[PDB]
Amino acid sequence: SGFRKMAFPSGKVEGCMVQVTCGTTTLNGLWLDDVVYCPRHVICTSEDMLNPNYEDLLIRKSNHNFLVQAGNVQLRVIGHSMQNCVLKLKVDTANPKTPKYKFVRIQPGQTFSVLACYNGSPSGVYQCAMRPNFTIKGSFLNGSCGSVGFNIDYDCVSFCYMHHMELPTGVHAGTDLEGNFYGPFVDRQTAQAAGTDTTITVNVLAWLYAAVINGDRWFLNRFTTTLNDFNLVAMKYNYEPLTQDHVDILGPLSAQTGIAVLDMCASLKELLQNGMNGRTILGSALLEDEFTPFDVVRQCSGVT
Amino acid sequence: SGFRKMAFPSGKVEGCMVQVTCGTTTLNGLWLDDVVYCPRHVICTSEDMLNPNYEDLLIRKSNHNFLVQAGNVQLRVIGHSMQNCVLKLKVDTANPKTPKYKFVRIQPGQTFSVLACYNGSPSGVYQCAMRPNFTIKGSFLNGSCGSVGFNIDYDCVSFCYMHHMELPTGVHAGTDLEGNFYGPFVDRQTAQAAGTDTTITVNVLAWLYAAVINGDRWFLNRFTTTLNDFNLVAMKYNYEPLTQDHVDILGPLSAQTGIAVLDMCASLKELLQNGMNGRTILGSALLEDEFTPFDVVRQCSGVT
Ligand SMILES: Cc1ccncc1NC(=O)CN1CCCCC1
Ligand SMILES: Cc1ccncc1NC(=O)CN1CCCCC1
Repeated sequence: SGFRKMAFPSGKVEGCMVQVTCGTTTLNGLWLDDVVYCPRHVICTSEDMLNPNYEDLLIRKSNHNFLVQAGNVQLRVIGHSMQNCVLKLKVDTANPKTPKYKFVRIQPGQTFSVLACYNGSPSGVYQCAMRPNFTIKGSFLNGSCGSVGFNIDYDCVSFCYMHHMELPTGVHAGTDLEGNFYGPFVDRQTAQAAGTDTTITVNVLAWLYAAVINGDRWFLNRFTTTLNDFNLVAMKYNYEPLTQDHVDILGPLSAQTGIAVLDMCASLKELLQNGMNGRTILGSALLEDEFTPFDVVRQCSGVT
Repeated sequence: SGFRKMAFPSGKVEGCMVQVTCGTTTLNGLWLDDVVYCPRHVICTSEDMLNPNYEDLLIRKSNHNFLVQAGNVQLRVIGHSMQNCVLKLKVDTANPKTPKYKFVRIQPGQTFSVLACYNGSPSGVYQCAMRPNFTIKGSFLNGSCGSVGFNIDYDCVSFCYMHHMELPTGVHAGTDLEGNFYGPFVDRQTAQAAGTDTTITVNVLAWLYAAVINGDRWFLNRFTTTLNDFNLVAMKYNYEPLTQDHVDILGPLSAQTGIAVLDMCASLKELLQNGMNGRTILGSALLEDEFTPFDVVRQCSGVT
C-alpha cells in the first residue's frame, strides 16, 4: 500500500565519493577501483569559465595538483587524463568500498537516483527522470558538480550521470561516466538552448497503473482509444507519441490490473482534456512522469 | 537551483538491517551494537492476528527460535525481551557497522527518511512527514515491517520510526524505537480510527519560501495578514493553526528572502482561497507540507 518517489539505497555510492581540488575549486569525484572520475571544469578559474581551453588548462596541471581526499585520507595521484568532459585520476590505491558496477548511457525518459554531494560528502538522495530533452530538474548548488546518478540491479550499480552544470534557466545538465554530455550542452558559462521538452507518456501510464494498484481509481472510465487517436491528443498536450514498444513495456501492468493499455490511454486522454477537477492521484495534483513501468513493477513487488 | 523531496543518504542505516524469522514470518530487524530491534508481531501466526496475546506467544519462544541473519551471516541470539511493541534480541556480536546513533520520538509534523526493506535487504529510500494524526503515508508491502525511519545530523543517525502496520485504509502506523506507537494504534488486525488529520502549515510556508528562493514567485502578492486572520482561513481549510513558535522557526527563511512571515501567510491565504489556477510551485500542483523549515534551510544551503 502506498506509492512514493523512491530512490535506490545510496550506501554503495556513498562509499565511492571523494573530494577533488585543483587550484581553488573543490568538487566531487567518484572513486571506483584505482580511478577517480570528476568533471573537467575542476581545472578552471573564473576567467576561464566563458569558454575554457581545457587542453591548455590541463597541460598546466601535474598529478600532484589534483588533491583527492576520501573523507580523512589523502589519495596519491599517479596519472591523469581527460576523456570528453571528465577527468580520470589514476590513484595508487583501489577503493576498498568499490561495489560491482557498470557505466551506462541512459535513454531520455528513464529514471535514476542522484546522490547530491558537497566536498565529497553526501547531502541527500532523490529520484528523477532524464527529460526527453536530456536535461534533469535536480537539486544542485555550487559544489555539487561531480555528484552522480545511478540505478542498482541486485548488487550492481549502473552509473549513468555525473553532474556538471546549471544552465541559466536553473535546469541541470551533465554527462555519462565517459564524459559525454546528455543533450547539446557544453561545459562553459553560456546560455544554451535545451530542446523542446515533452511529457514521458509511457511513465504517466505506468503511474496511472500504480494508482489503480493502490486504490486511486476515480479516473478510470467507460472509454477506450486507439494509438492514432491517443497520439492526436498527445500532440495537442505535448506528450511523447505512444508506440507499440511502449504498449509492450506496459504489458506487466496491464496483466496485473486487467486494464488494457488502450483503455488506460482513454483515461489519460480524459485527464488531459478535462484536468483533475481538483482531485489527486497518489497525492499528486498533476500527471506524474518520473516513474517508468519498471519502477512501478519494482515498487509494487518489493524488489531488493 | 532546484528543490527536490530529498531523503538522507541511507548507507549508515543499510549497514544495520537484518532479517528476523520467528516460526513462519520473516521481517526486518535493526542491529545496533549487540541488540537487534524488530516488531513484536514476528512471533504471531494468522490465528493470532485479530488480537495477539503477545506475552503468551513470547513465553513459547526461546532465543534459538529467533533466526537473525545479517545478509549471509547468522547471528547468535543470547537474550530476548519485549519492550512495548518491539522485541530486543541480544546477540553475541556487536554490529561492526553500527553508526553513531540516538533513539528519538519525533513530533507530528516533522519529517524523516524511510529505508524500505524486505527480508533484511534495502529496496529504496524516501522522505515523508509524520502526519499531525501520527500516521505516515508510506510505501510498504507485506515483509516491510521493521523498516525504519530516521534523520541524520553530521555522523549521528537519529532513529525515530519502526514500521509495524498497514491500517485497513492503506495508511501506515508504527512505533518509536522503544516500541511505543505513534498515535492511538495497536498491533492487531482491526479497523482503528486515525484522528482527524490537518495540513502542516509551517511546512507549507517553509516550502513557499523554498519556492521563492528557487525563482517560483508568481504567488507573491501585495497583501499581508495577521495570525488571527490567517488562523480563521487555516480553520476553514483544515490547516494547523499558526503560532509565534512556528513564525519563529521560519525566521531564517524570512531573513534570507526578506519576506515577512505574515506576508507569506497572505500568499498562502490567497492560494487556499483561490487555488493554483492551473499553475505549479516547485513542480507541484498542490500545497506541499512534507518539508520542514529545517529541511528547506538544509537543502538550500547544501548541508552534509
Ligand atoms: C552554481 C551551480 C549550481 C548547480 N549546479 C552547478 C553549478 N555550477 C556550474 O554549473 C558551474 N559551471 C560548470 C560548467 C562550466 C561553467 C561553470
Ligand atoms: C501487509 C502490510 C503492508 C504494509 N505494511 C504492513 C503490512 N502488514 C501488516 O500490517 C500486518 N499486521 C501487523 C500488525 C498486526 C496485524 C498484522
